[PDB]
Amino acid sequence: TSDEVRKNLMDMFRDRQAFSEHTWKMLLSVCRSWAAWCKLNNRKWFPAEPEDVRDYLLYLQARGLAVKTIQQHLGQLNMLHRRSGLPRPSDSNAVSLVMRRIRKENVDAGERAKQALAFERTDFDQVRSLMENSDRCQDIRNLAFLGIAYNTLLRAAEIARIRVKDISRTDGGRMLIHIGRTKTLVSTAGVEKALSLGVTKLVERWISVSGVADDPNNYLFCRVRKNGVAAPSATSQLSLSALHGIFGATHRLIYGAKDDSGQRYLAWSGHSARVGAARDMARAGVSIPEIMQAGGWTNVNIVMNYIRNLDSETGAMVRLLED
Amino acid sequence: TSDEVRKNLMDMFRDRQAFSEHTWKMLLSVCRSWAAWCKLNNRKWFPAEPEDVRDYLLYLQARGLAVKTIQQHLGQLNMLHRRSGLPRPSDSNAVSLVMRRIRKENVDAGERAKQALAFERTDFDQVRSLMENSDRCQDIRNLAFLGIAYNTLLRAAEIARIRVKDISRTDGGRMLIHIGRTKTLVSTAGVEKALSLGVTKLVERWISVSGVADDPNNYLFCRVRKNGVAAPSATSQLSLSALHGIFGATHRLIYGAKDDSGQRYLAWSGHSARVGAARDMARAGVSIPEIMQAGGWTNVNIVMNYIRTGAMVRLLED
Amino acid sequence: TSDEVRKNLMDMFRDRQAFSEHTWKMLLSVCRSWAAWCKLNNRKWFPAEPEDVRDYLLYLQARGLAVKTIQQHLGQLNMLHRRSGLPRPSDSNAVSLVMRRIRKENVDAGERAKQALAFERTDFDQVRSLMENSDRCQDIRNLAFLGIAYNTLLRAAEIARIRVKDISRTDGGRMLIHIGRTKTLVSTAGVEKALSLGVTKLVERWISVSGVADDPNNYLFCRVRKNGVAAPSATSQLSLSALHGIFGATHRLIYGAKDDSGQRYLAWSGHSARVGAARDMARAGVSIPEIMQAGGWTNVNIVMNYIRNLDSETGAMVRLLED
Amino acid sequence: TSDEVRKNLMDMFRDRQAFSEHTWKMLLSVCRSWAAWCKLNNRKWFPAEPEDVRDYLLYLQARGLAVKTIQQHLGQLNMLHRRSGLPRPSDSNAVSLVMRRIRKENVDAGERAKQALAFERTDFDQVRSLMENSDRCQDIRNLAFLGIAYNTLLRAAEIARIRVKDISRTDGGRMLIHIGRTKTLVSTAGVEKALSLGVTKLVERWISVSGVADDPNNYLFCRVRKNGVAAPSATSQLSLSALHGIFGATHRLIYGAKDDSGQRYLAWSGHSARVGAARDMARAGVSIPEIMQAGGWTNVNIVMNYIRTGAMVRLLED
DNA sequence: ATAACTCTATATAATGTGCTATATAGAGTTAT
DNA sequence: ATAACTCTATATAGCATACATTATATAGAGTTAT
DNA sequence: ATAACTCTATATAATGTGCTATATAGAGTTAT
DNA sequence: ATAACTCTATATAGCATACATTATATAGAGTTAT
Repeated sequence: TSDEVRKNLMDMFRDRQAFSEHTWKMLLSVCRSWAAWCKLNNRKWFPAEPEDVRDYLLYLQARGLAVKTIQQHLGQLNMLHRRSGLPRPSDSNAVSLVMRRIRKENVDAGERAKQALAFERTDFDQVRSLMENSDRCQDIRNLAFLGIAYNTLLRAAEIARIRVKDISRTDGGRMLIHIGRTKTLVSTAGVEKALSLGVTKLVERWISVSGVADDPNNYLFCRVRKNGVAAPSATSQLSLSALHGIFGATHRLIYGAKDDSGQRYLAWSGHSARVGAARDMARAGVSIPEIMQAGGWTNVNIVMNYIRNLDSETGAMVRLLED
Repeated sequence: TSDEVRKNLMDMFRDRQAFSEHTWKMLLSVCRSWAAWCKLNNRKWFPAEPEDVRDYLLYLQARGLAVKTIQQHLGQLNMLHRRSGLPRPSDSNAVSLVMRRIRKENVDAGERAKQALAFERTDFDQVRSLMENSDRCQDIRNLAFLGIAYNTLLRAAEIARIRVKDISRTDGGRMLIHIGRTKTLVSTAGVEKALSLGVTKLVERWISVSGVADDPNNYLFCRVRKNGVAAPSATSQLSLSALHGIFGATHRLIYGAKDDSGQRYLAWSGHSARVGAARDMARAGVSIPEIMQAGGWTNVNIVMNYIRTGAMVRLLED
Repeated sequence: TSDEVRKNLMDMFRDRQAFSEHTWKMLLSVCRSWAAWCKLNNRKWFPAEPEDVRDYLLYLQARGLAVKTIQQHLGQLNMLHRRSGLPRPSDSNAVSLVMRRIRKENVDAGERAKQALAFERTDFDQVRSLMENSDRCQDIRNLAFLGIAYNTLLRAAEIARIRVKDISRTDGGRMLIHIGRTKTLVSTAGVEKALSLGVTKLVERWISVSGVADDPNNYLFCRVRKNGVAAPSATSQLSLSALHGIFGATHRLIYGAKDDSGQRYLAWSGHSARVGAARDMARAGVSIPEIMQAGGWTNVNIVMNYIRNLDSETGAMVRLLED
Repeated sequence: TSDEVRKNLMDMFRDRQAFSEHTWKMLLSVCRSWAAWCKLNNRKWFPAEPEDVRDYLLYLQARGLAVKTIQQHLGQLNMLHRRSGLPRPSDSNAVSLVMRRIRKENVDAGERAKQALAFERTDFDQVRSLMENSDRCQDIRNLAFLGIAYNTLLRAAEIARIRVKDISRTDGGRMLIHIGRTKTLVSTAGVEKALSLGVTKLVERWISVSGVADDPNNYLFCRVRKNGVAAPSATSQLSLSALHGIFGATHRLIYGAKDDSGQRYLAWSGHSARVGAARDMARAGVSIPEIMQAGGWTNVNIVMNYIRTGAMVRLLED
């Protein structure tokens, strides 16, 4: 079915906007890896043979990769074949059995899904107690950022996407922000966010120095060069990669040099403040709805994963036992 | 074989009644639209060719239609085919992928599935405070309808199906409405919707002045002519466009005539009370399970967007 | 596949205790009906042809039978074929479509599932206010019955199955009864039931007159002949059919002669007292667990169908509206 | 072909690890029992003949085995076959129907699936009031185990899998136990079970006197010898028969030696605390949803029989 | 002449069984 | 030269559409008892 | 010699993805 | 003769196992550091 398959991949290329760029990136990434392994192991990479895919999955595990990562591989390989008319590796008894086995084997060696390191009020006040005083342009900007981040629980991409026009001024000069936190359709279109007398002051400065207010198609956050000189733009926002940096560079300021070699959530990442505001909100007995919403989350099983080591969430059994 | 297909479809038309009348209306509406696009481009309408279907869908999207209508067209084309015993247009990559792309391209340019303007307690109470005083038959009917809509959360289509024989009472004197079929259920079990003492009265007055109780099998709701005379029927229902107009009329009453925009949902509509009651209940702190039994829902997902605090500014301001 | 089918039905006959006698009865009943219709309509009854089964289902509906009844037919026909190696009528597009259609059509003409006519406290006191005084042996017995029935919510079959040994004597001479209300395995084995100072007195008499206490392998309830003379037995209980009669004969005493011609729950049936005690228990805000259990019910959707026209159960919306 | 079958099964043995070790133990235990019955009656053990399988099942039932064991045999025989790529013995009327008949015949003669004797709060409190005072290592271990069992509702198999590295604290100073795999779940997500301040102490004392914290990857629980010396290990777990004996020993302590009957559940067992805690929670009025999060259950059915009032005598006595 | 529909069309939003018992009218059975 | 990014590519955590109907939304054109 | 296991066996009870983003170390890019 | 059933057969309301594992229950036989 070479002509069938040819037609299929042309279909795939013609309507490639059917998937997100990130999806294609991961697809490409898995194929390069699978292909490179087939080459090294003398195997045909396309179509993929059950037995070869199985050996690979084990090679992935022996590489000490996580279950969820091995899934992404299988997943990408399955889609490739499903999208080129060939049988999916998953629908093979040897790949179904081995994934199952590897899954069980890994969870039984302590495979732990990780999450972001909480950036809670305790850290906000702390970093605040360390920078509200500096005249450093990148220090005032970075303070605003973690101010917005923490206050609003907005996704990093949403903080970047922001523009000066998107900012209002409420009760006692408080601030508000017309946003958009939904990959649309049956959801919301936007949401509007408000600040506190605290982070409203922090941002004020950013505005004051950045001088960004000058061209309102401008974005609130912009790069700040080594001379401590900002650089507005209405056509370019700060890279997610940078926002992640403000978080990491900040953990370092307080905790210093990368830690316990090995990686993954060693410092605060872009989701830390959301993971942080959540617990705090839960720690003041707020509401899961007030929260779930407060962060735009739609299907709770995640928020809960965040507030799980908290005493509020201990469980009916501990309640009973402490009569 | 073209022979089963002639049969499979003939077999479908034989028991058309297994499907909503509105399912047929859309199937034929779609086939019409499609066959017309095929006739224009010199293409075979059936069986559909994946590439033809894909050009059609892109044509729709170019016509500026909603992602939801475009999907409606595809789903009808998929039912025709599948129930024919053939393979679904969606069964091919050209179609599968193009759809995703149209959605993605549309919803990444804004587009959102809208929802009706909410009709909540405050709205009810205001309309009632004004209409309560009318001795007009239309007014008494409309008010009773608006109360049931909001009280029960029933869909218009379902309220129009209420026959007099369907009402009963709790011992407390509250009206009970038996509900057979619904968008989400068709059983001899059905539901029993309880009205408030206030809404029960509103209904009682409507029955009284209308005479719909003359025949138990008469529909609860009917037309009332310019001379104020009702027009009860056991065979014909008050029309779906009528039930819709009660909602826009009422809204016209309080806020006046609607925009020149030609947009949808500029006033209340058949779904307004369902959406609004849904959240009045959220606000009231009702339990999602309860909010669910209200709107007869069986999952917990529409409930969810119908109502998407200052919790953080409060935590920060100490 | 005549030899295959022959083998299949021999299988069916060999292990026929695989199903309850009632099941076989209904099977036999449906086949007789289906067969008689095929004869009258010149059709082969076995195997059943989609088109013929479909015509039948419609004939069933035009007979004005209920949806649930038509299901029982299809159901029995499906099992026959499934249990003789032939295709099930259900797996045919014409029988799937027509059942669906007939279902919808019937629910849209007012097809109402019925249930038992409640035998609530109000009726107990009433009938009690009318018989506690009679010296009639069948009147004292019948009073005990509705006493047990109502108090315990036991299934009719359970009341019949009772034996004198199965009765104890608690706080202030109250009575108790070791029962069994489960078609076993992962359930209970028995349950023990207690009476009130009321129905404990009522039953006492039964015991006194019936003279049943004389041979404890005896059953509490026994037949009472026209001379008003009881007849004990340790090997024969009162027929469910009789117990149903005590209920019906009783409604008549209060409401007289069968009613509104047409049938189904016109008087109290064997389930009336359970349907009755339930609402009463719910009307005193008892508990669904206290109840569901009180009647042995395991999966709530039914108890609720019983307490649905009650003001307690009105719904969050009426609560809100009455602020 | 006999050729796929040789492969399908070879393929299963290759990745035996996809299944619980206990799944293999039973598969082989069953095949043993079956093959032995086949050898005795001059029958082919594989592939199984429906009629042979049916005689086997009736043989088991004649041996007086439980409906549940008989089903275990059939289910193992069905897995062998199905995972072989062949048809299941259960796939034939002879087998399907005989099973139903054995159940029906058995459960209509009494037979009930038993459940462990309950170990509730009162039982915990009593055992603790007595054992609390022991300075003995065994006693300190057993008490800490019994507390976790009851607190967490975890299965023994799962508690035996707790490694020191797995414990953490709430800020309140309560022990948190991370739970990877369970009878009902195998994910890198797993659960975090919180102990009470009281049970945390009990655990702390056990860790302290045992030295299991010498190696984070050491299992929480281990053997303690006659001389009171523990025996921590990162490779070997305290045995399932040991965990079971803690329960019977404890019970022996309070009520003395068990009947001569040879029946099951005459004393507490690995499941006792799960059953009892389950109902302590019912009594306490806990919410089934909550009772569910307790015992990690995802449906709502076992919860239900673990605890099967005088409501009517109260309504009647006025 | 018109209020108040109804109809028709396209456009778009919203949502989720198989075995056993029970009810009941009828026919049959016994003892009074 | 580097601070301060922006990109790349991979590891992994975190969602969200697709199916198959069934209904609503609403303007326009026709209907009928006044 | 033995307490306190462990093992082995049969017997029996109990229960429930595919696409997109994010994290992060690295390599590349500009302006200071 | 009938009251008082018991059976039959059908209409219909009301449940509850089967799948495929994965675990527990527990006695007996062996193990090892004391």
